[PDB]
Amino acid sequence: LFVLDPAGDWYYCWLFVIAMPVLYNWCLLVARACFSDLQKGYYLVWLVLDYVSDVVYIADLFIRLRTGFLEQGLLVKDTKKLRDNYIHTLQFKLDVASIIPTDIHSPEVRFNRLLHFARMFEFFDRTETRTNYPNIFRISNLVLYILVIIHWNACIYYAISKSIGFGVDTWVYPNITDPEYGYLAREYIYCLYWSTLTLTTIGETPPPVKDEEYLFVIFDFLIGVLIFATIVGNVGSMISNMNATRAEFQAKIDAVKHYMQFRKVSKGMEAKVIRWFDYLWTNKKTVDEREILKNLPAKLRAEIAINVHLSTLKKVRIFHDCEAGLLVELVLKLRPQVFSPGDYICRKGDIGKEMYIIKEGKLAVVADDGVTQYALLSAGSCFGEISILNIKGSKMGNRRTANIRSLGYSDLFCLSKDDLMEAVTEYPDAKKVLEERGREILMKEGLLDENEVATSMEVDVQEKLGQLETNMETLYTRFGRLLAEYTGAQQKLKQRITVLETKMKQNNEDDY
Amino acid sequence: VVYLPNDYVCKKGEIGREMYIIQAGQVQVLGGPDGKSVLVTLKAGSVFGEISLLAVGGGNRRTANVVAHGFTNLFILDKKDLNEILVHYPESQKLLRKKARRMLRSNN
Repeated sequence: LFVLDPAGDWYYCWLFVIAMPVLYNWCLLVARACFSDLQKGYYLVWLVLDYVSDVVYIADLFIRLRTGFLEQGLLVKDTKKLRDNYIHTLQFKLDVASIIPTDIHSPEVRFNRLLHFARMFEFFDRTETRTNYPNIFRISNLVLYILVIIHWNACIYYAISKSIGFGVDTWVYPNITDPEYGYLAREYIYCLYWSTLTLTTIGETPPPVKDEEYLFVIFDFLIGVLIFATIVGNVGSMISNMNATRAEFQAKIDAVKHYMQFRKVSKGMEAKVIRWFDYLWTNKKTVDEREILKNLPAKLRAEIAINVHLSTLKKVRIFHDCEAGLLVELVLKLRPQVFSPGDYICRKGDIGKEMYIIKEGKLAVVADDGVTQYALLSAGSCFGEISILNIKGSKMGNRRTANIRSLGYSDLFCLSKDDLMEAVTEYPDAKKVLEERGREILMKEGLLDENEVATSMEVDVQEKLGQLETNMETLYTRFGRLLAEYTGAQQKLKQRITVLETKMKQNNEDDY
Repeated sequence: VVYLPNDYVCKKGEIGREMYIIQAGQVQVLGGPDGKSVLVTLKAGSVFGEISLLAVGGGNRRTANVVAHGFTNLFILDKKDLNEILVHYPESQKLLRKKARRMLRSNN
């Protein structure tokens, strides 16, 4: 058996197939009923198109019986479960009533096909989430709704004019018998013009003559007010959404610009900040990475972070033999960092508690004078790996031994000392290997052996007093426990020697 | 946390640090000579992996593969969260340590 998946692609392709007869029925049935020249003139065209629409209407009933639904996260493919889920709904009633046979060829008896319109609204709702361009479609979808209302109002005006009589007064459509006005191209196009002119409330419609005519124009003006206010609200809300990214970014610059003039920030630093915000907007780096992925689950976030950082993180010497579980923990700890050109990542003699990996950009190891450069660090290079390791003895003392400067804008990912400690709480053996590898590297440099007799103690006098209190309570339980094991043995010891003592003492009486 | 179909809730040999409560969906404990064969299917309301909370860092390793069957919504309590809770309840902390010792002694 075949069961369709609503999230599936083939279901959406069917949604287009059913929505076209529904849209055709909503547009052409009212026109054929009102404009008799349309019905009689193209009777053979409507005969074929009505049959094709009815075939799709019956097919949609069979499709609705074969669309699965998620129950406990699983798609239901049972024939009885799908049938019972659809039949008892209200949509089954509309769908059956839609396709009920007419037992005349007139378009009025086919007005039941106007029901089951929900397939058309679902297609528009489904297309908007699928399209790359969501605002272009939303305008196009909104314009189509205006056209259907304008076309429907055009047909009602012609129907009202027919009921009142053609040419009886100035408000109604002119005389059909007059060849100047009586042909299908003129009467639809003028009625389309009249409906647009009246609903949009821009131009001036011919004044009504009768009280019945006054009511219809009042109704159109009231309807056209609600349509126009809905148009402006929909388009105005779209424009707010497109501008929202720029509007909230311009507020950040304006807030920072106010601070620099308030605190008298020097013009050299002030222009540095302004140049930074232009880089963020031009290259579209305004949104923070951490805020983007915060909603994602930890499994999906780890899957993304593996594809970005795991290739470069496994190139690190200390993380050479790290377990696969630890490496996932480390790449989740990496934090993005962006540096302007000429920025110093770290300076000689500065405390270092982070390791940096270069995602993009070029960094240069430089002398005390910035221009002269010893070496170049490209994308994928890492530095500061030993700073995050808490080696017991280090001549470095977690202080940077090189000056690192960015030649241009560089994207760095930093693993801190604390983040490494948190990751290796659950991997104790790996922590030992990381420290041993760092110790070996520090031997090769010659900066390992230090603090053999140097130790730092920061325990409080009240906290050190606690261990003295703690040690006393532990000993008293032992004093009972050491004796209870021993005295029971000692109680056992006295009888077993005594019975050997007494029996051998009785032997001495037999001796003499 | 919502799991996609055929996602690995637990992988054999991975660190266990969480307790899962099945709010919706099913998970399957895959095992066998071939492997990847369903042994037991846990429906909603089931709680599994609770023993990993009492373990020390690196103490618990998952012993079987647990795979979500369809879209599974689980409620997860991390070991770090339980450890941060337990500092305010020394009596329950001592009771849980005693239960951990009993679990270690009785099984071995």
